[PDB]
Amino acid sequence: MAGIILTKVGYYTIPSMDDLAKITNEKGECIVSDFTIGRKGYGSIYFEGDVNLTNLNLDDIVHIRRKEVVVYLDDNQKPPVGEGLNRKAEVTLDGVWPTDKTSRCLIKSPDRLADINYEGRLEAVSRKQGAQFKEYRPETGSWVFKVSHF
Amino acid sequence: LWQTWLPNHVVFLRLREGLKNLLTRNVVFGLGGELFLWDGEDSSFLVVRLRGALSQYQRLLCINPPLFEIYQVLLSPTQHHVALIGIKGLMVLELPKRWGKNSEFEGGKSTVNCSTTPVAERFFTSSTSLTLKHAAWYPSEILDPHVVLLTSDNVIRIYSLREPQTPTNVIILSGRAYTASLGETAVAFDFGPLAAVPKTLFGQNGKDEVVAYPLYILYENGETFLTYISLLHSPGNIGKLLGPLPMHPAAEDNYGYDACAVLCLPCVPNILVIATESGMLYHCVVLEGLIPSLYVFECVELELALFSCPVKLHRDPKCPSRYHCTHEAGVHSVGLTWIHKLHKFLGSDEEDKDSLQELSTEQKCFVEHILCTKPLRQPAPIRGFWIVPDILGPTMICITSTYECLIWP
Amino acid sequence: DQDGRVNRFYELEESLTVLNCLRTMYFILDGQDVEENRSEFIESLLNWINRSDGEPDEEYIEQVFSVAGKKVFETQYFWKLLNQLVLRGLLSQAIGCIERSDLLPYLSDTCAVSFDAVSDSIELLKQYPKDSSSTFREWKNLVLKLSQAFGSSATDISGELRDYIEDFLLVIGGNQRKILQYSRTWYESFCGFLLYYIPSLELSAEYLQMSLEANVVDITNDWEQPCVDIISGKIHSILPVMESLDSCTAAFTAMICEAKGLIENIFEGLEDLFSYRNGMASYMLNSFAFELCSLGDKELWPVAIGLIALSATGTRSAKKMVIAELLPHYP
Repeated sequence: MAGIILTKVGYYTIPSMDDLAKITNEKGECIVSDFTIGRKGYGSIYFEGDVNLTNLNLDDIVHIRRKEVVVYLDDNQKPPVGEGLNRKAEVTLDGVWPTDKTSRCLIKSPDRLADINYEGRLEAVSRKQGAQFKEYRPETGSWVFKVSHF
Repeated sequence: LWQTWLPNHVVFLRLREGLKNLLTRNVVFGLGGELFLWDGEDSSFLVVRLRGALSQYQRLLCINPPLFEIYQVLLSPTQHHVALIGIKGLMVLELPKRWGKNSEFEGGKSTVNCSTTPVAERFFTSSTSLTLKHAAWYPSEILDPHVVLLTSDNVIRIYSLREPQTPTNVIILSGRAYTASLGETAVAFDFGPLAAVPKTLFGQNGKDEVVAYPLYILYENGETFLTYISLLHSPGNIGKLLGPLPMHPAAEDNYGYDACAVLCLPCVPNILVIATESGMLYHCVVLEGLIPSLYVFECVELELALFSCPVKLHRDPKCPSRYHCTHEAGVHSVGLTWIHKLHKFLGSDEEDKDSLQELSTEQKCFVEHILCTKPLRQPAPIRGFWIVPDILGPTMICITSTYECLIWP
Repeated sequence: DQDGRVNRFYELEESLTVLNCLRTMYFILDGQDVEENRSEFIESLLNWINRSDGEPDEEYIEQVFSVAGKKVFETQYFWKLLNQLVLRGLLSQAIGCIERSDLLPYLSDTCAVSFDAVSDSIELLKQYPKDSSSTFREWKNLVLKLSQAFGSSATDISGELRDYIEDFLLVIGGNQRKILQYSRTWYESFCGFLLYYIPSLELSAEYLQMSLEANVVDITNDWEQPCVDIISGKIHSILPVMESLDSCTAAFTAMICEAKGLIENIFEGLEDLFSYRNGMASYMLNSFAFELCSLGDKELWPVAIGLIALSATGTRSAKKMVIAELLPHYP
């Protein structure tokens, strides 16, 4: 591969890592628009616009977990806002459901989720973290929200 | 009678003039016939004698003052130490000795120096963003004083004053990330009353009964946990955490989110009060199971008894069936007149739940808005709340945002 | 209001009291505990208690606020009548009886310490939780704190007023011993227990027992024993007696008791309804219908026929026959 490192199981990119290789130009620079990095079954991060993936170690930078995501583990190794992956992005986290305090089961029923207005809860959880809620899909518990940077 | 002249004492002018120059605030505590008022600007206590003049008071100085703001003060069970509780630290002050016919500190000197010791100082400087969410004393009146600290890392640590930098016990309950489980973190805890428990509960043997205290832990999302603490027999790293306690009956709104305060009333079976930022108060009976469950006997909406503010809960020194709630709108008193109907044998089986349900349909608690702090422009929370226990009638002291001393009744 | 004989009024109120109690105990929480719905329950309970009997009748309020041989209001009477008010949830009146004599007087002057107690106690009373079982959990907290503080403090008042204030705070805190002490009737005790001690019906069994040890059931009125029965689980065997008080009420009572599933048709066997074959409720309803047919009021005939037609049991043909025989008598 021409610079990019991604080996953690379950992770992928759109375009695929193989496609990113061929996109690399004569001077070895990988610039792509609308790039996505995801982990099958847990979520993904969509970066609208052009980004320079040249010599980025995505294994060390991007971390997608259940109901959680991290980009750049420490602030010291983080580039300024607008450069690298520290920029505007749309995050999707899957398997996001509340737990019934009586049965201790996950609440996946759309009607039940509308009863407790889980969507409004996720709007609040987004603002409190500096993000803007976008939508929620009960069938898969997909919580989509935009972030100004990481 | 001090109920008459205390609001005119100069200490409130002093504190009021200190204004012109998050945790819920409580800058006052009482001991004997004395009232202690934390003066943030001078990092000292102003002590007013209520029993036995408007200008007279003692100043108890910190030999080594705290540099972080003190939000709450908390007298120890043995009453020889005061916890100075802030967001960015905790400091313990040792009270000086009394002597003289009036039992004044150090014979009535105008100013008395008090020894202080910081607690868990490493955790608040090493991790800059680590904050204190809740603190209390281990309830024992016999053992060395121990403070219990819940920090923003979702960990509870217990410290002896003999080793204030090294926890005697740690309870891992399990910000760089974006997360949907933002409420899976502890915001408060409260100890229940003394209980005798089998020594086998802590892994040791002999079929012998030991002293322990139930520790109830409240998550922001409203979930509750329970563990029994014995400073002698508990392991250094406590892992026998029970919960989340199932909450019965099933509620359409799942009892919401945004829980902010918990109180264990001193009764058997234990009864928990869970308060939310929206003004919801849940009265929960702890039913024995090995995981116990909660039966929400009733719910009270303070928004109706008059709302997005932090709510603080206070026990009543006289009656286990009464507690008080402080918020930006003032003080509410809540009387659970049905507490005395619940017997000590109650369990968590179906027939017990049905009996509790049937009983809740013919019993209701008494809620009263006893003090109103609502402004004419932006509401402000109170700074102090204390119930002076007198058998001839409890007197309540409430210090407003401007250090006005309201007394009830 | 429109009457020659008021005996009917009394009997109907009794029937109402017993029914209030029945609802409060089986028709709100559906087998759950008070936490399931603190608001509704306490509302019904507080209602049941304050409609059963008249006392404390305002004819008795002035009775003591008049009697002397003592200094102002400070004899066993004032306090008994203050505690009584508290035990019955009558907090408003309770407060009133205080702001009546020595709230600010004797206390704000004599002892400034107990004045603060007697005052912010009235404050807690002003905010007794009736919706959140959480708020109550914290309420009893502030109350027990108040009672401890006052408990050991500056005694600048009379030897009697001292305790007279402690007891008031104990009762409010839920002290069982005290709740029983200042109770005139078992239902005052039971009510108090649920309001200030522990709000759990899992203890009703015990509450009732203690209550009855303090004050026996008053056989003067017909509602007390039935209420005791309700509370203590044995709902049944009331239909015949209610049938003696009023056939109609008894009929529909049996009906709703069947609706709840508190009574059912155990029979398992003769081509007709008016028997023990169907329910006990079906039986009582059909009986009422037949009784209505001889009343000669054409307004109720639709009720009679409707009652028979809607009878949840019996062949359409059986009903056909019954109507075929009744209708010709329609006035």
